[PDB]
Amino acid sequence: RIIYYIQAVIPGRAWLIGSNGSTLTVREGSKIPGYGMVKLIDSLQGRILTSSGQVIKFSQEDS
Amino acid sequence: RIIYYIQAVIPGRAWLIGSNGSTLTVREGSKIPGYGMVKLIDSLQGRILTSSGQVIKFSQEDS
Amino acid sequence: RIIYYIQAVIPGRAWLIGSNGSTLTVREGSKIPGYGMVKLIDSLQGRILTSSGQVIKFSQEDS
Amino acid sequence: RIIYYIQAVIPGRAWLIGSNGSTLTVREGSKIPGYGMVKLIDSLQGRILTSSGQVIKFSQEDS
Amino acid sequence: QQEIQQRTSDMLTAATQLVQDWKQVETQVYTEGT
Amino acid sequence: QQEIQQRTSDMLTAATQLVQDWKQVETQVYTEGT
Amino acid sequence: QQEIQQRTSDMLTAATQLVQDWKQVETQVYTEGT
Amino acid sequence: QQEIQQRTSDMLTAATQLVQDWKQVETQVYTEGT
Amino acid sequence: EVIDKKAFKDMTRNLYPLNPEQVVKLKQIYETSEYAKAATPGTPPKPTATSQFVNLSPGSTPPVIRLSQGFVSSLVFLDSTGAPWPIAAYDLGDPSSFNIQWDKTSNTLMIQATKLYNYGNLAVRLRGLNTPVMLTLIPGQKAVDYRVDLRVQGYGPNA
Repeated sequence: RIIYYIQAVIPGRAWLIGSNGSTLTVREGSKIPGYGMVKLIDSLQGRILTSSGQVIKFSQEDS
Repeated sequence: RIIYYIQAVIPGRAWLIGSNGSTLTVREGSKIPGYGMVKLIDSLQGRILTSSGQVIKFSQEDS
Repeated sequence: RIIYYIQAVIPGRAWLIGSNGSTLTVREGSKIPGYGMVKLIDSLQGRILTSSGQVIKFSQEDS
Repeated sequence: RIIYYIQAVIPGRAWLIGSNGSTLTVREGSKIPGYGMVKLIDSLQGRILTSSGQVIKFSQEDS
Repeated sequence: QQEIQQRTSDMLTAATQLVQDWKQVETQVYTEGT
Repeated sequence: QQEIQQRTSDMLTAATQLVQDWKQVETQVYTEGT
Repeated sequence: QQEIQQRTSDMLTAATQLVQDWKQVETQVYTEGT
Repeated sequence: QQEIQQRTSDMLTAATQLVQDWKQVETQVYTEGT
Repeated sequence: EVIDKKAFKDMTRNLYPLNPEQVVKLKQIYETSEYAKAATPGTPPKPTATSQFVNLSPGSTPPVIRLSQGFVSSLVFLDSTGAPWPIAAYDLGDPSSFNIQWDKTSNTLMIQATKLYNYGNLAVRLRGLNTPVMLTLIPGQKAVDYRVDLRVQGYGPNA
């Protein structure tokens, strides 16, 4: 599948980058392809909760 | 049918855009083709109530 | 017949436009062809009362 | 006969215009051809009382 | 009794301004155009 | 009784400002363009 | 009782500032470019 | 009881500075290079 | 720990003495007061355009112009055929009640009334005429003249 990584996060929004080079921005209630619905955007510590149980974080080599 | 989306909303008015590219503006009591009569314009949260029960909101990709 | 629409209204007078493109101005007691007597010019809410029972209002597409 | 209409009225005088295009001015006691003697000039409400019982007012299309 | 003398002084002030305004007559103005 | 005299004096200040604003009429302006 | 007159004077100060802000209307600006 | 009125005066001074800083919006700057 | 909740709500009421509901109600009070201030008593006059013939005989009555306070009335002078007749000069009595704008060469006068019920007269001299044309100006009527076309008996420089 496609893996998404956090590029920047403020309260409310988050900018994401995929493995294909695609860039998205999401809000509290939003759709991510392959992940489902955004459940919680937590601006501290770089964690995004998703309805499928997966957690989107910062990239390990870019943090 | 034709799906309408909220483009901008203040107290009183709302500007709508359709799938045809047509642009409308509506008031509290007004006619929308394929939807009926405007029942309530609620400027917060981007919701418009219609007499047929459908709810016109902001677009998912433009919000 | 000929349908008349309110173009502007202040206390006292009212400017009307017809389906023929003809323009009129009326007072509290005045002649309207096809409607009768002006009975009440109510500047708020855009309503004009007529002796035959019809009500002249603003146009639906221009209000 | 000839119908007379009020063109302008102040306290005391009144300027009249006939259907022939003729223009007159009258006082409290004066002669009008086809009407008789002026009985009362009422500057408010635009009414002139005449000894024959007829009332000269403003024109319906010009008031 | 004293309310008559209070009302009389108010009308005398208003009548002085009314009479003074009726005295004023402004001179005609001739405008030449070329 | 004294609340009538307090209410009346507030209405003189409001009515004097309303009457003075209705007297003011501004002159027309003619603009020539070339 | 006295807290009503204290609250009333605070609202009159805020309402006077709100009214004169609604009175202000700025003139349009026309910019010509060449 | 009196410690509430001392704390309320401290919060009003800090809130007036916070609201005043949120009002300030600086005009954009256009830089032209050649 | 419970003092901090008490001090916060009393600080909010001092900072914002008017609720968001009360700001909305105060705005409706203000615009209703301006609507009553700008409303005119009675009925407003009907805006009309007219056309008259002016006779320079020594028996006829001078023509009447209807005015309104703060409004502009334009008078255009024409001859018997209908061509424009340029104005040489004019003389206005009572300049405190009426204001006249005129470019020095044309045939149109623009008159604004300053007072409510004060009436006067005016003399206008044309280019080819020796007889001056006399008018009377009465404001405060049930009709207001936006434009008056005046037919003068003679023949002007254009025919």
